[PDB]
Amino acid sequence: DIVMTQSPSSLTVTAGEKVTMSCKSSQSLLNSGNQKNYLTWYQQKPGQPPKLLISWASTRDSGVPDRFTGSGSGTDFTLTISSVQAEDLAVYYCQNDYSYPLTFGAGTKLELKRADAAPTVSIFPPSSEQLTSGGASVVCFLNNFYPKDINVKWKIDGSERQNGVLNSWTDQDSKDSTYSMSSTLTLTKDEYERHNSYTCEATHKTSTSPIVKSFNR
Amino acid sequence: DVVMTQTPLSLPVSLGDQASISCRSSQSLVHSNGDTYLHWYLQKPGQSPKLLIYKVSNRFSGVPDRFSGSGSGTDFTLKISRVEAADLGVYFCSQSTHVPPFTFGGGTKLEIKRADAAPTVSIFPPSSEQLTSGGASVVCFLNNFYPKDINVKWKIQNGVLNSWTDQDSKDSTYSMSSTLRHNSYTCEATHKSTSPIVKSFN
Amino acid sequence: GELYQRWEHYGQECQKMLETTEPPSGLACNGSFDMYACWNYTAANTTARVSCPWYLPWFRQVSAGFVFRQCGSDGQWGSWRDHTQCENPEKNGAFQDQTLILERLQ
Amino acid sequence: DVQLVESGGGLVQPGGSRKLSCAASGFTFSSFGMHWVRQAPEKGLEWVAYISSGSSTIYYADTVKGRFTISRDNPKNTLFLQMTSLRSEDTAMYYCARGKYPTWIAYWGQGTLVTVSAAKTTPPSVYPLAPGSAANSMVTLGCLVKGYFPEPVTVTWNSGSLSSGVHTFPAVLQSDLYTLSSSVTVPSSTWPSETVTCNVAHPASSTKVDKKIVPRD
Amino acid sequence: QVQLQQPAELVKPGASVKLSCRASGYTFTSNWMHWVKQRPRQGLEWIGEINPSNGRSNYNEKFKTKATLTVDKSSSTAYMQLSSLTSEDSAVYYCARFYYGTSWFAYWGQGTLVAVSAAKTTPPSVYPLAPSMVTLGCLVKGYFPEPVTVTWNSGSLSSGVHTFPAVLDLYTLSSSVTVPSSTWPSETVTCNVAHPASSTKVDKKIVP
Repeated sequence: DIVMTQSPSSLTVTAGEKVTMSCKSSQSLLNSGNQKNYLTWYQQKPGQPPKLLISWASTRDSGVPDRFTGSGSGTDFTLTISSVQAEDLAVYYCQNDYSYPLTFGAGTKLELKRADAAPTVSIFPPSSEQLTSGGASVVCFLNNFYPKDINVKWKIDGSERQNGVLNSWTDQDSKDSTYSMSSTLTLTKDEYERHNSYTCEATHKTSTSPIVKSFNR
Repeated sequence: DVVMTQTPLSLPVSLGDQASISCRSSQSLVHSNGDTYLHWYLQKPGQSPKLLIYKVSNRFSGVPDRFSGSGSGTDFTLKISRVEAADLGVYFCSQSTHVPPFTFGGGTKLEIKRADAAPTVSIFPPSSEQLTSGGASVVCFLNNFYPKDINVKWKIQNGVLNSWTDQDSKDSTYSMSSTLRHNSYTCEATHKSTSPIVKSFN
Repeated sequence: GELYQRWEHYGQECQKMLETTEPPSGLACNGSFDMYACWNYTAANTTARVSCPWYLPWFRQVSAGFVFRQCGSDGQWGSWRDHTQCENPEKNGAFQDQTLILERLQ
Repeated sequence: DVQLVESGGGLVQPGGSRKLSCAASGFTFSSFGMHWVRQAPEKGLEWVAYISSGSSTIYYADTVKGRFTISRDNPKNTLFLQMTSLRSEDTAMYYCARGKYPTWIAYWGQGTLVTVSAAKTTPPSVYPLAPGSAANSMVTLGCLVKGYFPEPVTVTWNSGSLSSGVHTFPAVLQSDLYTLSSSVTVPSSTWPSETVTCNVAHPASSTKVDKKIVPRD
Repeated sequence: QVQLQQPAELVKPGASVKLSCRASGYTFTSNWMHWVKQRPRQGLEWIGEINPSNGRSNYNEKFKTKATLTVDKSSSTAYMQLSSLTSEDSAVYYCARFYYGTSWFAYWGQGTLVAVSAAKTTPPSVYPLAPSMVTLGCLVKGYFPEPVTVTWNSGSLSSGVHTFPAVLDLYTLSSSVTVPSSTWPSETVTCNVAHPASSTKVDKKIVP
């Protein structure tokens, strides 16, 4: 089986810069007959199917912009993206199209770098529908921040709460290159009604004093 | 369809000369390729045609260099640099540019030219055996005339059948047969002698 | 010594083409591999035409030549062909073993 | 337009069988070879099987041969994939793919998710998440989807008419139950002056629900 | 090593006949099979072609109702059939076929002579044709079918001999010989006819 090795596996650029990513095959993909290289480049945005980019190493499909350029021959191939847009945030796969089985590479994930953005923090008490149903969940939204790393701290009446907390980060936004994470504090409805103050504190490198959002009921 | 006409119909020669034959089509034979699809065939007496030249000037497998083709558009020619004994026969030109149908030329007999000769005409009444069974057949023999352009004429056109001999291998001449109350019967022969040669019985 | 390798590669590249090609809407001669050349989908009443097959041992000497095959006025291929351009530059002589093998691939 | 729509995914018990279908349109299906390509959660693409237009050429990947069977119904423009003896490592998004010369794989379907697990299908509980009694120019609303299995769920806002400024966080998996939430940021001019509705669909349990975000009493 | 083998053929007027063309030396389904009508001493006429693989035949617009092209793939033989045969059908019918990858007929069969007549094997009634040099003859008429071999004095008279081709229901040919007047009738001259089809042998000495 033909093995495809893509490097680098991860990559971070600012918007508008030229980027290059490699893709090497364990055996040659050039058919000496037609002198074609049977390599195919794919683009897969988060949450979407893969999209055809380049066929035969260098031939762009219809609709693919001029920014995407494939080159190389034999066993070494390169996909060049000049003037990277925020919408180019995706994972780029190269595929062996020479013989069966058809094999893909691990994929080069293109990440984007932008200016630092502070999180927009909004906390939500458990809804009346959830309390009536018998549950209690406290949700904290940390939207449109950058860099990616961020810590959330839950406190109940001044005491930090750790158990019952589950975090979840978005993929990078394809229009403003920001990140978002959600913090959900799950307690029993009894446990929730025996306390009054609930705060989720977002500490982010954009500040030293955290961003605090609180409510009371 | 494309009409292929050749000239001459009978082109004569003899051994060692340079002969050449022309073929002409009603249309141009230059296909969209840029190539021309005219072919030459030689049919020896009693055999099938044999491909001599394809695509105007390309020689087929095992054809001597003496055969050479030329021409363009509507006129084409086939040259035999030195006529041997194997080159005698009927030469056909054919086109495959505008098909169907595949069309051939009328053909041309390559022959030996010698010194012009006069016919030797003879007349024969019916034989007594024919009259015994109830049949009559008067026969004229116009033998060893040359070349073959001869015409028969009878004085008693109805019921006349003619048959022609190929060019004799020995003397390069032509013979011909003509077979079919009254008293005097006559066959009449006019050859390229100013007056007809007359043979008759009574 | 073994150039049969190239003819099978040439044929399956043609079969791959037929499996990843949308055929023309209308009346056309189907693309196929006549064991000699890979023919594209060709409109009717049109002389189809592709380059000389690259499996030929004398391919580069005639890499600029072309094969011809007339598509009928009905979507079926006619008998009229022209491989003369892609023939061996020096026909009879060596190349027997493959001139011989290619004669079987007719 | 070339369109490939897969179906048949969902939860399958370990060792069980499941047949996938791929509806094709926009091209002559009887003239194209067909592919199945899988992708495990947050992994690379893996080619599965291939079958020609005439079904006379069939290839399988080594990790699938003997268990899976690819077939097609050209008069009905349907691609099939019969799975048997499924294991957890078969959990993947399954795509059907068409080619376009000079490449074997050009057009991808949206994919259908297949989860191989011993857990049971559970419908979700959906809750509105309105802001508390404390307020700028933009107001963030939420929608909590709790305790469902298996993946996925599709969350939209106002039936898709409101898509900009929407974050759907990936679901976290606790004790064999998924939980996620979705964020939408609208200007204070629209909400609550005009309606904002959260649409949640869980095709595994045939769950379709609409939750309107009402200001807290 | 391409070979196309064809049978002469004798038919009745108003009846149909079918002419065989067996192929050998090549894959028979890989090449079309053409058919050409010819009356020697005239031109060639292309009838039509047949693709052996599927049976698709296209004809010339002068030979449709007359000709029907068939194919037997098991024996690798192509045929070609005429119905309601006439006198205009007495001709030689070749089966031809292009050189591979070409459009010019590089291979031919030797043709099948078709003769249309309702007659059975009839022996010839030969007759004497008695009048510096004198010309004698023998009138070989009313025979069927071809051929007829004619000699003079068992082959001793070879020079000055003209045997004319026959014509048609029955065939009729003439044979002439030219001998010196010093020779005849002092010496004996005899024409020897032989019709192999009817096991016939006739000697007819010419008498003044």
